[PDB]
Amino acid sequence: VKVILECTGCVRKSVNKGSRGVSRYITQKNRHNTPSRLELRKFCPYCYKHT
Amino acid sequence: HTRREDRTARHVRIRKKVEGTPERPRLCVFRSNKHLYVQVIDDTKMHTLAAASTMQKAISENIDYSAGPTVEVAQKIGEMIAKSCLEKGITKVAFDRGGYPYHGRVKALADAAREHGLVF
Amino acid sequence: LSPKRTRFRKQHRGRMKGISYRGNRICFGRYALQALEPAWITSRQIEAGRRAMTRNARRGGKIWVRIFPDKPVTVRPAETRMGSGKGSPEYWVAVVKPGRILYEISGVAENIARRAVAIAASKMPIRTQFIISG
Amino acid sequence: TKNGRDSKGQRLGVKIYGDQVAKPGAIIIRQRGTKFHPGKNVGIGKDHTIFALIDGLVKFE
Amino acid sequence: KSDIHPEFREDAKVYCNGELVMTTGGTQKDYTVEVWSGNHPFYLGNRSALLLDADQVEKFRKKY
Amino acid sequence: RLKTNYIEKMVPLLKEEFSYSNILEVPKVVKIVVNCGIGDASQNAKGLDAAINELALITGQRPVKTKAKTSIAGFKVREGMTLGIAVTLRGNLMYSFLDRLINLALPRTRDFQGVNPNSFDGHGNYSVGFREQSVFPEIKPEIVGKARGMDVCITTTAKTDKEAYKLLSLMGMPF
RNA sequence: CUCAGUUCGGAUUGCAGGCUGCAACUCGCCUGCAUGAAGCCGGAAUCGCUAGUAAUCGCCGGUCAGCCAUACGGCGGUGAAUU
RNA sequence: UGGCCCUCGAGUGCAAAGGCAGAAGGGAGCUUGACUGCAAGACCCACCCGUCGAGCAGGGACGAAAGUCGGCCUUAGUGA
RNA sequence: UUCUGGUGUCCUAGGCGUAGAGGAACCACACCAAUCCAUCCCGAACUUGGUGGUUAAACUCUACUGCGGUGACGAUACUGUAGGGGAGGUCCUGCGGAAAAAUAGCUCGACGCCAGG
Repeated sequence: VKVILECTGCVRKSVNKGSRGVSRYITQKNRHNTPSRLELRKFCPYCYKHT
Repeated sequence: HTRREDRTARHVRIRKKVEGTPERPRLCVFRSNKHLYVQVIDDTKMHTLAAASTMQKAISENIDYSAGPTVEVAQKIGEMIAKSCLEKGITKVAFDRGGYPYHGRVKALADAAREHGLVF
Repeated sequence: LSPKRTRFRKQHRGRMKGISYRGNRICFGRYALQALEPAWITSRQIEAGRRAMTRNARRGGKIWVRIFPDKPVTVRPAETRMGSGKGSPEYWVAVVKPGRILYEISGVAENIARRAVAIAASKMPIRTQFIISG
Repeated sequence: TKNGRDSKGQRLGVKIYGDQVAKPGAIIIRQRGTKFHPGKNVGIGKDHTIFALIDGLVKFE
Repeated sequence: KSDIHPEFREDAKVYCNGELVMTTGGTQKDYTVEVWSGNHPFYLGNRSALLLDADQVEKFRKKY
Repeated sequence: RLKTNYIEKMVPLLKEEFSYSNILEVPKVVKIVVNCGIGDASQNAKGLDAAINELALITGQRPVKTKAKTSIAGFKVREGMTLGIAVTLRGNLMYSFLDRLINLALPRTRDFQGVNPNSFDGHGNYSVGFREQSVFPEIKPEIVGKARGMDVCITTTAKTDKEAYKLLSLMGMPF
């Protein structure tokens, strides 16, 4: 089916240095849910970027 | 097919990735059944810089009845190859395994080369 | 006559050049029919010359057809002329340049091969002669 | 009723010939596959194109 | 490797029905063995069969 | 124990029979390899388990289900399917199972042919094959009602006209 | 044995015999060993029988040197159900 | 499945071409660089476009390191 | 200061095969066991620790042109300009450049670094 879908982090609406939600374009997920370790979020080390 | 051609093919496989530079020489090893060999060579001028062998350390500590390459003489020749190029101007080096897989006496040979502060 | 398998269905033309230095020699047979004139020879004239000299020998000896066409000529129909749609199963064509041996014959005496090769040269759009195996 | 007219327009080829002054980042060879393998002081690209790393002439051997 | 391979025992007692015992290494400890190759009728089985059983005339004379 | 019987008596008469000049030029058996040719083992799951347990008790070690080299139409064969279950045993197990071919195959065969001078004759490196004894007497035999394939390929070092046939002749292989 | 293709069933084949008769191969019977096929009560249909009958178990004769007879012609034994 | 011979004729998600033999082909381990902010200089060049890229910082993946990684052997898979 | 053997680089790429030699030293196979390690099974491969004999396999050196690779000169096709012929296909001249294939040959590589004896 090849659904396009966004990965997203953990939201954390805060007053840090540009702290905001980070979503990333990704594809192929017609399977079990795959959190990949896409990183360099607004918080600079990151893991398990969900959906 | 044979073992020697397998070692030479593995060494040519390694030689594609690692290259001797005038800043960083390359030291290659040869673990023959009687002797080790180690060569700090510089590829961009095509000559050796600091070579040692079991025929160098074997003045004091060797037993030719035993299987010549042991882990202890790899510790010793990594010791002398670690202190033989340190007195020449060789600090930052690019080690390759000499066609032989890394889990063996080349563990303690490489770490013994690290023991005298060589940037590995 | 016609090749069984074709690597490509339609194939465009190509222009004649000088004396063919390769196919000028005599391999088999004693007598030959050397062509002095560069043009096309279809498989139809090869059937005509082959029946002509086989039935002009008619008792003994064997002829040798040297050339094979190996290229098609697409004739467009009368459909008011714009496209090269289908002309591939139409007549095949052999390129012949000067020097090239077209026919050979063996097992035949002198003047019976002169009339055999010379009569079968009248079934052909290009001037030729007969050559002895020197 | 023709089944044709499917041209492509794409271009490639040797950009900088031998014994010619190169630039850092100058694309020497645009090629399909590897007709020209990367020697020294060059780099191979994402689509196997050969660019120069330093200044100077280019050679073939 | 451990944990996958079957127990390759060294003491494998090969027992014959003719009161002969020889030692082999294998899986089981005991092996009750029939016609095994030492003192097998491969010299006499081809002597008794295909070599001597065929008769048609001496069978005929034993009834007259 | 037949390797000790292999060392001192049947090596020097091959040394002087071919008239060599050095010891290591005399050939020796290198490895044997068994396969179980099966066309249906993904479906017959307990036949593949029968190959694992039963064929692992046939040979010395556990056998390997063999993935398909290619996929041929007509059969039920895809790229990577179990087509036979093989094992490669070597060392003293090699002598132990050519020993078990002397003991378990030579007197217990219904046929009496043995080694053949008209089979396994010519090779680049001489290999001897047998299609015999689908179950060894260590396994309770009447459960498996299928005559499954089993081939035991012996390997040698020799490249001659005589030496492998004399090699099996000096061991327990009459005919 | 007490549920099996079985100590059911006996076909087919091999070896060895005997008898009759000038003669047993095509084409006789029978003995001794060997094998142990199909067949787990039978579709559609279809037949016999109202009592010593049906079913079932043997015995004899004829023709005949011997037999293809499991047939035919008889004779007893046990012996029903239903109308 | 075993052995010899020819040594690149096989293969690369798919069309062909150019490539690629101790591989860019097949397998195994760990994996998410199928990142962020960029970028000297080039090719192509009506414009719009499109392609490659040394090198720097952050934060990492593999490896023991050297180094490599800003998707796929490349060219198609798209729309101002 | 030659051989020995790790190492490369230029390469006409130097290989197959037939022959002879080497175990003082070196390199390489072979036997024994498995602790790190390991093979979708096997210590076959890889690793560790030893008996330590051979050249048998494998490496190295010296010959051969039988294959293989390379490859001429002269010629000749072609072609750039300047022209000519033919109805066409197409051919011929002046000057310049100049093949390919085949053949005669060439080739069983050549230069450097470091550690022994």
